[PDB]
Amino acid sequence: EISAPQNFQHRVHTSFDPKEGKFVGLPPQWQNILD
Amino acid sequence: QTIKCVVVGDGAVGKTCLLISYTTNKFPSEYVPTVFDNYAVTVMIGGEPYTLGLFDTAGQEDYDRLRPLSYPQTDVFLVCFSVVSPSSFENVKEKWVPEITHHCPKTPFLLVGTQIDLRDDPSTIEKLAKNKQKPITPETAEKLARDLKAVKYVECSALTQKGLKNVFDEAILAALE
Ligand SMILES: Nc1nc2c(ncn2[C@@H]2O[C@H](COP(=O)(O)OP(=O)(O)CP(=O)(O)O)[C@@H](O)[C@H]2O)c(=O)[nH]1
Ligand SMILES: [Cl-]
Ligand SMILES: [Mg+2]
Repeated sequence: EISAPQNFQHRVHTSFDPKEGKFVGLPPQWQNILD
Repeated sequence: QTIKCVVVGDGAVGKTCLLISYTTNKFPSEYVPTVFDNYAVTVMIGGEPYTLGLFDTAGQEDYDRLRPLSYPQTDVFLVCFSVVSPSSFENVKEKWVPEITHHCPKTPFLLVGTQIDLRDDPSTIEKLAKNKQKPITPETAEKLARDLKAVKYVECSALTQKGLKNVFDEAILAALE
C-alpha cells in the first residue's frame, strides 16, 4: 500500500510584490527570464 | 529518489485546495490565485520512502510563457478540471493536454475531476442552468481520458476528501510504473 503523506514542506512561494513592483520568491529558472 | 508531480488546469478548478487538503488535511479558507508554489511531502510505498515534489501552477493564461519553465523532468502530470465547470473540461482537450504533450511527450498524466461535492448542489446546478449547461458526468470524463490519451480518470473533492488520497496514490503509481 501507499502511506498517507508526511513531513509537509512549503519550499517555494512565488507572488507579485506591488510595493517593489516585481515578482518575488521566484524559481531560479524564472528569475533569469524576469530579473 | 524524488517523484516530480505537476498539477495543471484552468483557474477556479481547485488545484491549490486539492494539494493543501491532501498534504495537510486542511482546506484553505481563502481564494488566492497561484503564480507558482512548490510543496514537498514524503510517502512510503512497499517500505521504500520517496519525496513527492508537488508543483502548483497558475491556471491563468497570463503565465503561459512562464508556467512551463517548471515542466522539465516531470514524472507525472495531474490535468485537472471541475466537474461543475464545462469550460474547464473543454480546455483539457484544447489547452492543457496539448501543452504538457508539447513539453513532455513521453510523460504520463491523469485526468482529474475536482469539486465533485458540488454536483448535487442546487445553487451551483442553478448557476450552470442560467447559461443552459450542466455538470460533467464520469461517463463523459472517462471517454475523454481514454481518447486523449491519459493513464486513467480519477475524481475527488478537496473539501470532503472523497477520493483525494486515491488521486495521488494513482499519480505515485504512474510515476513509478
Ligand atoms: N466546494 C468545493 N470548493 C472547492 C474545492 N476545491 C477548491 N474549491 C474552491 O474553489 C475555489 C478555487 O480554488 P483554488 O484551489 O484556489 O483553485 P486553483 O485551481 O488553485 C486557482 P489558480 O489556477 O489561479 O491557482 C476556491 O474558492 C476554493 O475554496 C472542492 O473540492 N469543493
Ligand atoms: Cl521516480
Ligand atoms: Mg492555486
